[PDB]
Amino acid sequence: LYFQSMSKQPHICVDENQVSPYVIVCGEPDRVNRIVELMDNVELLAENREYRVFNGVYKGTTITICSTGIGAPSMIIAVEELKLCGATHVIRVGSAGAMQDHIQLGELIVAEGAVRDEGGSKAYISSAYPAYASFALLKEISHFLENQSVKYYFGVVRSHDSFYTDEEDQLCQYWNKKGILGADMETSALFTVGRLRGLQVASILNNVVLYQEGVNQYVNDNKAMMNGERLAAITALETLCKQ
Amino acid sequence: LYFQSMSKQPHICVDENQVSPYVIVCGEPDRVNRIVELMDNVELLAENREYRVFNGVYKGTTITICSTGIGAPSMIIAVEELKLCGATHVIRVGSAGAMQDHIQLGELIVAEGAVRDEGGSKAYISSAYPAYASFALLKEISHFLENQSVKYYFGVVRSHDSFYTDEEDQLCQYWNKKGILGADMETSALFTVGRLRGLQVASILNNVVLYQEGVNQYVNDNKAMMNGERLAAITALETLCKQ
Amino acid sequence: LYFQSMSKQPHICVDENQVSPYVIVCGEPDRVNRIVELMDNVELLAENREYRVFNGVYKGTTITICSTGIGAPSMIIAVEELKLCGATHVIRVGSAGAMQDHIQLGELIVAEGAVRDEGGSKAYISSAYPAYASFALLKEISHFLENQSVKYYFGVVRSHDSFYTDEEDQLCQYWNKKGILGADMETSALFTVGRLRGLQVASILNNVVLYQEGVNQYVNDNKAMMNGERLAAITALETLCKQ
Amino acid sequence: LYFQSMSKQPHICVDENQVSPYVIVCGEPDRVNRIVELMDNVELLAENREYRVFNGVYKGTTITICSTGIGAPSMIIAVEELKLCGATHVIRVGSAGAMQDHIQLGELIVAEGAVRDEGGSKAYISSAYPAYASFALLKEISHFLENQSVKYYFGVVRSHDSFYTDEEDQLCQYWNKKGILGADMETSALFTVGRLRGLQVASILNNVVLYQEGVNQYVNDNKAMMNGERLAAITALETLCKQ
Amino acid sequence: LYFQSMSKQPHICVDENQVSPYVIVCGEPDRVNRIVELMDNVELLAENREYRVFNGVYKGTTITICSTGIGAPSMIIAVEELKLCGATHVIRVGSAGAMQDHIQLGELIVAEGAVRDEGGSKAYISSAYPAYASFALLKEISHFLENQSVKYYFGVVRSHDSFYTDEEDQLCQYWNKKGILGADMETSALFTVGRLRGLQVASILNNVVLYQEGVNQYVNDNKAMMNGERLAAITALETLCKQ
Amino acid sequence: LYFQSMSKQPHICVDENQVSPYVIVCGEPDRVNRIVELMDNVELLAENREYRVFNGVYKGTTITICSTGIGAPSMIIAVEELKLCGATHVIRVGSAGAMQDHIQLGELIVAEGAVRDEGGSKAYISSAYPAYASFALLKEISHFLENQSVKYYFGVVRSHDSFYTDEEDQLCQYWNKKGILGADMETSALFTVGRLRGLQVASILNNVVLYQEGVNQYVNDNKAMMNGERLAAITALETLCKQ
Repeated sequence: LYFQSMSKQPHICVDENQVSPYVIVCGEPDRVNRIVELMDNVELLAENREYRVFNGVYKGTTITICSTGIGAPSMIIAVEELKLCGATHVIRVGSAGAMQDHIQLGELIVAEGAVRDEGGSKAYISSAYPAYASFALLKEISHFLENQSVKYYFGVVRSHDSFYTDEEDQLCQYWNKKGILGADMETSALFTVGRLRGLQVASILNNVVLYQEGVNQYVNDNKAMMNGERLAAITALETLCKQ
Repeated sequence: LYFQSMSKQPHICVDENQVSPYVIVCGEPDRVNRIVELMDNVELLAENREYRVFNGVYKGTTITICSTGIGAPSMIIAVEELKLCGATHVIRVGSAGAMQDHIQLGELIVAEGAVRDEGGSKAYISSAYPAYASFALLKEISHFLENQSVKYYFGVVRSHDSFYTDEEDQLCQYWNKKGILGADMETSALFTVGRLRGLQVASILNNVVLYQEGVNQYVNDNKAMMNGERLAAITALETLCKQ
Repeated sequence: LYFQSMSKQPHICVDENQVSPYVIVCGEPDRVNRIVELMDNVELLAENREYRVFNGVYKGTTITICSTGIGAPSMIIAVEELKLCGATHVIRVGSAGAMQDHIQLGELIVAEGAVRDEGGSKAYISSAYPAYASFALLKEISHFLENQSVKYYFGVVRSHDSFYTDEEDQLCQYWNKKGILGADMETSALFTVGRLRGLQVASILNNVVLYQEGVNQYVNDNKAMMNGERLAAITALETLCKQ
Repeated sequence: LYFQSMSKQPHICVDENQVSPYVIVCGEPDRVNRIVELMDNVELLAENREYRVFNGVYKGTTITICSTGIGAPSMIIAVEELKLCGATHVIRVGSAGAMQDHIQLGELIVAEGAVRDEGGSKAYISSAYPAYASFALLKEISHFLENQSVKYYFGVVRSHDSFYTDEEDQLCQYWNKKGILGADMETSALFTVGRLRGLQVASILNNVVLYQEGVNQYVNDNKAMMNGERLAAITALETLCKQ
Repeated sequence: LYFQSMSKQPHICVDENQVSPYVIVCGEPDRVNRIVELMDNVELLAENREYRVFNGVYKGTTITICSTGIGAPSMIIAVEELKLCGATHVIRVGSAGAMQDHIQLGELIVAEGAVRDEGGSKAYISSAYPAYASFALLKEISHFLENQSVKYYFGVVRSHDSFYTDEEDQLCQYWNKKGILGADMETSALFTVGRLRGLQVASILNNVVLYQEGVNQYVNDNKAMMNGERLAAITALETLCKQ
Repeated sequence: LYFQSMSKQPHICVDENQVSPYVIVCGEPDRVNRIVELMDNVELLAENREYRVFNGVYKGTTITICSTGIGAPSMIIAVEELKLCGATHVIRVGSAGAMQDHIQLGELIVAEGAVRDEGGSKAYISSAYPAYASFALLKEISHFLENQSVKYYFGVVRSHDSFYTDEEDQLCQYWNKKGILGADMETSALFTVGRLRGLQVASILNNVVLYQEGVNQYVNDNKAMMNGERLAAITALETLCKQ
């Protein structure tokens, strides 16, 4: 009771004996339950606010799975606390909204780089500092993905703090013209804070919004999106067990 | 199944038939369950990611209680979607870390104004725009609080995107000297986006960190903090039922 | 002669024996003469540059009236020097240009908050810090105003350093859409610097420009505006004598 | 009465039939009375708020003298309105505080350039735009000054919106190290807005603060300062009558 | 004579018939002559200002070598004009100053990412946009380098516009603590403008300054540095001929 | 060999025994050869990268001529190193693109002031600091130019880091409306860094682009431009020998 407040990180609610060097983070608590379905020797470590923490084993390697909620600030709390617990490699398995015409639902966007349009990373360091993915992880992500059939795209994503501003339309058109693939709310924060803490980082994003329908298509779309999520998770697991 | 995706807001997962004009938001999903204990005719509306949504009745008035997770971006999603569902008055019942010496655990900070050191509100509008609380709500909050015994403080809070930066110490000292009462991660975003959407807004914050111990004191502190949380919730309910 | 330069503040030209804790500031030197007409036991304290300083008594309470000229920088000099002389409560009685269609000439705008689009306050502190009015003063201003007939509006004003830029039209339309009530040049500076110096602050503004005529209407308009000015002054006096 | 509001600029309260192409502006209304003592055929044109407006003749040339109060915003109003009335050449005759050790009271600083640390000019244009004095006026100012005995300095001044911030000491040391001669509140605004309106501009500043005493020295200092003011005025008059 | 001004890019002075899709850029004109020593079928294309342009063949592949002078602005001219001439892959072979203790002279820094502390890239796009190297090129650079003996480092470099500011020491210490490997003046500009133009980009930098000596050591150091330069060039040639 | 690295500045490759107090800088190395044609007792001092350094004598005065390449960063290196070698007066003889309709090719623009839209000067000091030309040099430039026939214009130039951005058209129209005469890439950097180092500075620019043709006109235009360049050089030489 008391010794736990002493031993555990105050948000993710785990300690250095529990956290693997290899971590997958996602926004959605329920996705953690879906990811661990792919793993053996699964155990619940912690449940606190938006942070749901499990361990499991994938091809002989223990990997921690941690939800972080929506947005850079809640991501950053998890990154900092995971690092304190001995994390060394962290892969975001997340969602994005497409910023280009021909990216379909359930296709994958692999963020090589991210536009830092969120305030979280800016609290740490000048926006001029690059948010980019680790080569060692990109190498293994690319090697896995080229050997299967679902389309995927390597490039730049934009991370931001709101898609509900009145200038959303103008932002979308501007960033589409700059060649951005998709947008999320968390990737640039992981890349900036993660790298500053000496972490290897990457982000694999399931596309869940077309850049721009009946019940049937709706069901088809949901299945495509679940398939993309499963592919993203598997890619991250295959990558992390090879480190 | 399909008609719900059509009818419901995509994150808070409720609609205009469900949401009251009077809303309490908090960060912690489990706090929603604790708040509804104070109300009659309670019903669960939605559970999705960090968003836990309930209705209840307090002295004859239906009030919606909604969790929003940690951070401006997840707060802003809830504010926008609640507004779309017909919200008119929104009170944050939250936590803060004290920025002055003599504010004890479980004492209350009522944010009249907030420093916009989070990126969420800045996506909407120049930082020069003021984040401040509505007079009509402050009037009722003050009237309720002056008539009881737990100490409380009206003034400025700072809202930010991370307390884990290496400059945290320097920030704390600078803001203490400027007379800031406490810090959270959400208040300025509610005040800025809320006001721009025509909402009446206020924020009542339980102090959960001293500016600067045995098992006994630890238990005493936890009880003080639970008491503050209950006081903050009651103050918000008493305020909203009087509108 | 010499001992005065020693004793008196270098711009407002008064000292701590002369200044009341309760102060009204306005831009126009001649308005000070008009305000003191409402008071008993009136005396001229100082006249220097744009700073005209008088004391008077209103319902038993000594109140200092001080002109400050146009603009944040000259306002800030007065605020700093008044504070040095023992001011604790300061109310701006000023003019504004309406930023919404149905605010008439001589109607009042009570600034709850102000957009800090002037450089004066920015010399002191990040623009993220809120410029807002003190609750204790707003309470008394509201109580007085609701009990009379001239229309008045509580909300946000914009304070700026020039209405003569070539982008004035675009500014007006943008700020009208954001719901700003009116604009002046001084309010945000009083609220920011004032609050940082521990002052209670508020601002009551006579509307002197329509958002958008014969000699008769011109005379009618001037009388409406003089009436608004008298109402603003009386509201400030009634508020300050009740502290 | 009515036709005047129609004909006159709304602050300086004069029109194009009254204003000379050649204008001296100063901050202090009473200095206008002191300047016109040096001129023939003197007439009062207008008195409104901090704006005191006179015409006079110096060696055959009509020159308008206009006070503007303290600060960029009130300066800018005067500059804009004077321009509307047909001003083409404008010289500030003002005061400064020395930013270097060996500049004495009543010695002159001629601003070739100004640091734009005031918000007024920034409302018009990016701070990157240069605030500098017109060569044609500097030529005549230099020619006059080299032929007399009071020391004077050509260089950079800093214009700002407050000397009362808590960082004043640090600003002073930083700007002294950069070689700035003195500081005022108005010069950069005149140079920026003036030049953008196609005006020839210059600024001659009497030093009234040492960078860093008995009644006798105090009297001596006041006389030195009055002498500097008279020299600055004469230099501006001699310059303007030669255009 | 005339038809050339018509056909050739105005600075690099070549056209689309001359430029290969595969390009090496360096700052120093004389380094181009040193690089082509490693190639067959060498020809001078153009010499204009700091731009020295040659073609050559390396293992069957035509590669253009182009000098760009010092600094982002001259780099950007070359990048834009090369792109206009059909460039698709561009590798900087350059120099850097080490920002960490144990990087020796003539060891290599491979920039995965760059801090955009130069104004050139900022003319194009918000500093939040990432400057990072292309995965396809990093893969081949890494594969080549791991198979030889000279030490090399993958990571972040800082690109800036001056190492002669008075704050240079403070910059060095700050950026060393953030884990930056070295600094140059050009890399972030190539990565930002290059990527926005759809180019594959990378940067291989010879270390020519220790973070912190006799004639003998001086000679040894020069030879180490020439060796590093040759290694960087060969790595770029080996990478480009494999595309 | 070794003692030179010890004695010489590391880029311009000369020392304090070689550099005159009076310096002309230009961007183009080959222009240095063209300038020295106008001088007696000419000697090559150094050739390194874009820096070509010569001395010569003009009417009895030794003057150093130094090329600096394109862009603020390479200019700034030269300015810093020249200053270290005892430079006191520096005149840029350069090229500009006209920003107004009736400035012809080979006519001269004399920069009184410069817009600091380049990052080099911003590394040293806030953009608010003015970039302007020295009066003593402008006086002599004006005196020389008024006594000949080629048209010339005194005013503001804009210095920037790229004319190849997609917003170039919008920049041109905006700056034309603000009254800017022409644009280059170097002038504001010389004026800012130069003045901060205590240098007298000026910039004389040959117009080489119309704001907005046969072989004949092309030849005529080239000759006009060569004539302007010769006039600019002569004006700088005549100015410097008179110091």
